Amino acid sequence: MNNNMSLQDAEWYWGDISREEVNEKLRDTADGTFLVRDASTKMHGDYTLTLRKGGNNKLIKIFHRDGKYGFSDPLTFSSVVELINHYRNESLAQYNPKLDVKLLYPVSKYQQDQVVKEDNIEAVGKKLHEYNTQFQEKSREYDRLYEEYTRTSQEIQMKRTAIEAFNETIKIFEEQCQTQERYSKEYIEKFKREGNEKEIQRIMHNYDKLKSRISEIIDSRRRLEEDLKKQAAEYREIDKRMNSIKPDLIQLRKTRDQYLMWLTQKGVRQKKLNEWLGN
Amino acid sequence: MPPRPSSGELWGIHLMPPRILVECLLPNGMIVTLECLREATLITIKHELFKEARKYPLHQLLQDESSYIFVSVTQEAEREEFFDETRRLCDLRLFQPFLKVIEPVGNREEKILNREIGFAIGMPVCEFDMVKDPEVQDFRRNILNVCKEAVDLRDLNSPHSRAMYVYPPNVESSPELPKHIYNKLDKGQIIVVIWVIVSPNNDKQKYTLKINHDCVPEQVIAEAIRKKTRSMLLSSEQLKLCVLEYQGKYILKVCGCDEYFLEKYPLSQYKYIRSCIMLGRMPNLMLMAKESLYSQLPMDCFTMPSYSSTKSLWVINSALRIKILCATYVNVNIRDIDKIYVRTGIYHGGEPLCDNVNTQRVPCSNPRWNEWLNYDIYIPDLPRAARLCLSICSVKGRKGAKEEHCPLAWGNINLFDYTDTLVSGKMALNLWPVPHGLEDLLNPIGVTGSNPNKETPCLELEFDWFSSVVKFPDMSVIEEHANWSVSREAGFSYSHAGLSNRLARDNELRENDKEQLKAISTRDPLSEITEQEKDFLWSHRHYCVTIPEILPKLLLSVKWNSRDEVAQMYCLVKDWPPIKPEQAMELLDCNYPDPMVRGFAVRCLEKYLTDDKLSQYLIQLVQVLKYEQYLDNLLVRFLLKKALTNQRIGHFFFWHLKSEMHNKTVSQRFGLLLESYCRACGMYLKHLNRQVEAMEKLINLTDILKQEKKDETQKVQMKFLVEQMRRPDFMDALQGFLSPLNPAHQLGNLRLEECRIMSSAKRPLWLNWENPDIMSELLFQNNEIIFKNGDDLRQDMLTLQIIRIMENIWQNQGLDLRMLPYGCLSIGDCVGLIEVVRNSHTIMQIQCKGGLKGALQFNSHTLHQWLKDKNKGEIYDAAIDLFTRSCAGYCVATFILGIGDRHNSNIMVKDDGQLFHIDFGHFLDHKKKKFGYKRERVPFVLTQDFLIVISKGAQECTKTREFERFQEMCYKAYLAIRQHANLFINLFSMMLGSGMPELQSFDDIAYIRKTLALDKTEQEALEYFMKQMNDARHGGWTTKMDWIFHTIKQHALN
Ligand SMILES: Cc1cc([C@@H](C)Nc2ccccc2C(=O)O)c2nc(N3CCCCC3)c(C#N)c(=O)n2c1
Ligand SMILES: Cc1nc(NC(=O)N2CCC[C@H]2C(N)=O)sc1-c1ccnc(C(C)(C)C(F)(F)F)c1
Repeated sequence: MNNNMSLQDAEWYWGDISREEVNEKLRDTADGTFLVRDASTKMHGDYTLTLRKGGNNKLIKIFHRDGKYGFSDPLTFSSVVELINHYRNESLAQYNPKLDVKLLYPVSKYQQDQVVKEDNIEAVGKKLHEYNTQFQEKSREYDRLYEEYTRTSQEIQMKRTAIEAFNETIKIFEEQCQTQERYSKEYIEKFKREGNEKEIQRIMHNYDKLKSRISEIIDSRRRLEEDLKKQAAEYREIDKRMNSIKPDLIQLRKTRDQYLMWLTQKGVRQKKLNEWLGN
Repeated sequence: MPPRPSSGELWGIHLMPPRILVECLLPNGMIVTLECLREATLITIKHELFKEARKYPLHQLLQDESSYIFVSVTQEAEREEFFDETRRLCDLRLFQPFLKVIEPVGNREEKILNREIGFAIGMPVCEFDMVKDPEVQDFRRNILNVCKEAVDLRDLNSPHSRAMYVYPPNVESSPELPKHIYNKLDKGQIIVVIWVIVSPNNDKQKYTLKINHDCVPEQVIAEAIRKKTRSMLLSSEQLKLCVLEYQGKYILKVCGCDEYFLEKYPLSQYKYIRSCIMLGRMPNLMLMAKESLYSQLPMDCFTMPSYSSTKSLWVINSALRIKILCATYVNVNIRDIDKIYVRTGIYHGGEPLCDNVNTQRVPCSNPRWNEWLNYDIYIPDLPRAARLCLSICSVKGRKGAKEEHCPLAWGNINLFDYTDTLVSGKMALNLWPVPHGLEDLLNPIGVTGSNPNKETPCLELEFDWFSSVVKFPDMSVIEEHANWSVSREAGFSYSHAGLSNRLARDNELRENDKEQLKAISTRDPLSEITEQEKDFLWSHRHYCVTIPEILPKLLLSVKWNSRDEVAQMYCLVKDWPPIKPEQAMELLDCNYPDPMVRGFAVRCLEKYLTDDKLSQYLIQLVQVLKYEQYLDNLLVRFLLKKALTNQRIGHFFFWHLKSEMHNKTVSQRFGLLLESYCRACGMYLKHLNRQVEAMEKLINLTDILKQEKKDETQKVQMKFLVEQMRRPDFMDALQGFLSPLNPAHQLGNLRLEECRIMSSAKRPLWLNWENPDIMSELLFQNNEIIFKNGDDLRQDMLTLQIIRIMENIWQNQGLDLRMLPYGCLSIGDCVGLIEVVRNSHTIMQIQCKGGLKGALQFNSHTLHQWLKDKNKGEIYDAAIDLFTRSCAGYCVATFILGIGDRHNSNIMVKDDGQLFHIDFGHFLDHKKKKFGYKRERVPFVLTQDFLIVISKGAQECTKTREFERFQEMCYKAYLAIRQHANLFINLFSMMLGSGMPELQSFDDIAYIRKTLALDKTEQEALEYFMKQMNDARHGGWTTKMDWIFHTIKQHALN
């Protein structure tokens, strides 16, 4: 719909990027974000429109034969914007009925202050360094936090196991108390009726041993349940600390990947990107 | 009641004190404290107790001690009665050291078995009896059909069939000997040695045969009979009748191990015999009467256990709507998180069946939605394997107009149960933690079903009601609907080639069509399949039968959210030609959830998968069990029957399932499966218990050395190890059991003078056993196994498996690249075994023995000088050639797989020159997932050392004729694997749900697309490989100043 529309300033021209480089750029973005890579046909020509409808990218191969540019035989378009770009205005249902949505948010290279927000020219030339240093520091913090999380998960599960073993152990010592009163009562009434007094205290003394044992085990479960409550709370706090770092860590990884193309103007040296980018 | 937290003899205690106090609760109410030895048997303790018990009140009330048994609480929270009283106290897994005296009730043999089973599977079988889930109780009963069916197939052809189960032939998959193995023979003949134990005194007698490699064991026996009775004066007619009568009265066995030649395969196809051709080794077999073997065979007795109005989906005219009610809690800081919301989606494998649907946003402290979600799908369009994938997602937006979403906890749900019933009513689902590294909002590859851990966020749902039970229609109704929709949709006019050609004419037999279906089927399984190619494949679905291995890509081209299309796909798969297993296994991964497809995949395995290949792919076939919708399925019934009729398969079936019993996502599925295997495998369960108990002693002993004794010296730890393995409870368990690495090897008495703790930080145990075979002097007099507790061995297990398949591909193409995939079995959470390679040393050990005292920088010729000293004279050229072909195969294998840090510490060489790599653990270049660079410059350190060996010591090695031959091996081998790139993608793809960090998503597997140059042509790939190897050289200007720490002297160049 213009006078002359060029090929370079288009948001979709990526050159010779592979399939994996497309996965990074098309993820969780708004309607209207698309890109092109080299076609699966070994010939030069194919441009790809990628629309997000229901959170999915539909792949539609444009078979390329002869030195013309288009969709299918015969490739008879007149501009690349008619092929891919003009869909931003009208509905995209003419292209494929599986993408009945428009195109609203464009990630613009020239809207720099919307993504590249450093004020002075000296602060910009470090945003890749600052974003990558913030990623590696907060990733290893989440790594350290996740290792406490999995470890505390195991220890908490073991305490629940040890608690169920106490409950059944206490269940068994309780039966021994109720079994002793069944048998000894027919005898404690008889050893008083038979003048025997050593035997009376031995049965009482033996029930005192059983008394002291049960009391010590219940206290041992109590101290375990007390420790379970406190570590289950320590667990919930470990989860809170991760669930607050997780959404910040996701963006820093995408932000650093976004700024991979931006540092072209402040081009940090090649092998320097083996220390200015991490190690 | 779970598995065990620790492998210790008491809760919180690794080792019982040599004498321990035991609370005893007598039946008369009295309580007796009794000091017992930790190694005391329950027989002894009960005897001592009842003598001590006379000193206590009401002592006359007790019966004889033979009328009572012990009951106690075990660390698995189980109330275990101890009928088998031969067990030592320290091996009871007691929670607290107490014992209650009770009168035994019930079947003694039944309860002894249920403990042996629960011990072997790592989980008390009483926990299964407690589950209310009808699908669990239905699986336990119904799977016994597979068990009985297999036990009959064992005892049908007794006693030969029982010998086939116990001792299955260890053969290659093909009898055809490639010509480079045939020419290693002597005009196609091999010299075998037949041994016989002639006895009143157990003397050994030798007969040396010289026979063709095609001989069946009966003919080898017959030729032995001939050579024996030639000196015995006999008429020709009697001799021809003597050989003919007694050739089938004997069997042959390998000397040293329990590998028999029980079946009529050609001799060279037996793995032991073909190996002796490769190595140039003298085969030593042992002939025994067939009846002497049938007497050893234990009587396998299998006992049946104790536990042995619907409207159609297609008439529900309504759209799918699910209710998200509320969630119990989410762990977020209300000040740092704005709101939360439940995000949903209906999936079929990995692809959504409609647009994902989100709930409204609600505050975190009050997670209640009460919100019906309406989906873009009609109830009759739901595929059989349709699922609901959901998650609770938090959102925080503190910077500008950009917003941050994050998943908190997730859960998946099958929309039909195992009885084909559409879910209805209220349903509470316990969510799962977000996996590490996952940043997506939904997780369609994770396990379906509620988190068994019920102390987690619990999301309540509600499903729609239709005033009747809704069932997925029967297969007869689905096929009938497709017949009148497959010729009503596909076959209109010719103009249907330019709008949506899924309605075109059905006879387009052009070449442009036929040659595109050929190119599509040959693309790797990870390549993008576009919307036309989906429409194009589907439009020519009826011709795809002529190229049947395109079935994976056609199945990804079906519109699974349309019952009309799916039904037609069902009829196509119903009659689909079976394809090779290497392609049917792809239909069993996470990408193909439909039952009808997986059925086909299993029918191809029943038809083409040999027991040797099933043993080759057993890892992957167990892994994909996690992707089955239900407990009772065709894949597990095929795998269970196969393990129940081949004890070599059932051994590794057990261990690989056992190995994952710590992973609570599958511990119930594998538990129920391991139970039904154990309950029916026959006598092998006993052999396994000796193995399981043997490992627990090693786990407990290594826990101590890694925890308590970590701060002690090697000499003090070694002192501790010796005294521990001499205790009676250790000598009983760690002696006389079958090596889990290879059950053909018997482990006898420990050679304690050779056992040691290895210097590495994980405290590996170097263990040595005698071989109790009567011919142990001819095979392995020593069985050496390394036990390691601390490292994950699954990568080492996978890499070694892959290496073995690469070696097969090169053998079938005439490339003799000798690999050494040593044994490596993972027996649990970061613990497993490693087979030792006798007479082999690391490159560093050979340079440390070179040498020159205090070398700092090793000389490049020490390795070649060591080989000259080990292979002087005529055997030099055979050793250099073996080093060349062995180095070449690993070079390509380590490049394709991305195994890093190849140096003198993890590359080993046998005395005869064969090289092999050890210690993998990290492949597919997964350390660089955090930095980005997948190719820089890491020159191979040992180039110059290996170049000297390959070039036989020439001064200028790069210009030798031998090195040019070496390059061609790697070039030919690399392309050979590249030609089979679909298999290795398929194998790694089957391992996605295992939980290995280097193998989480399909993007992790994508590394081998680059190393195999799958987006190039064959010539561009070879040029790419020569460039990657050229970059990875190394030469004169080496900064070699130190070898221990690798310090670098000056020349910093700054
Ligand atoms: C003699 C030799 C040569 C090479 C490289 C430098 N050279 C070639 C290798 C193959 C084919 C051609 C050449 C060729 O440049 O002519 C070599 N590389 C190795 N690795 C592992 C895989 C990734 C590269 C580095 C290992 C090991 N492990 C190894 O043993 N190597 C042995
Ligand atoms: C397959 C294999 N074969 C061996 N053989 C000898 O070590 N031998 C052979 C006799 C002497 C002794 C030696 N050269 O010193 S070691 C080995 C292996 C495989 C994988 N990992 C390892 C270690 C050492 C890293 C582990 F895991 F055990 F700690 C070893």
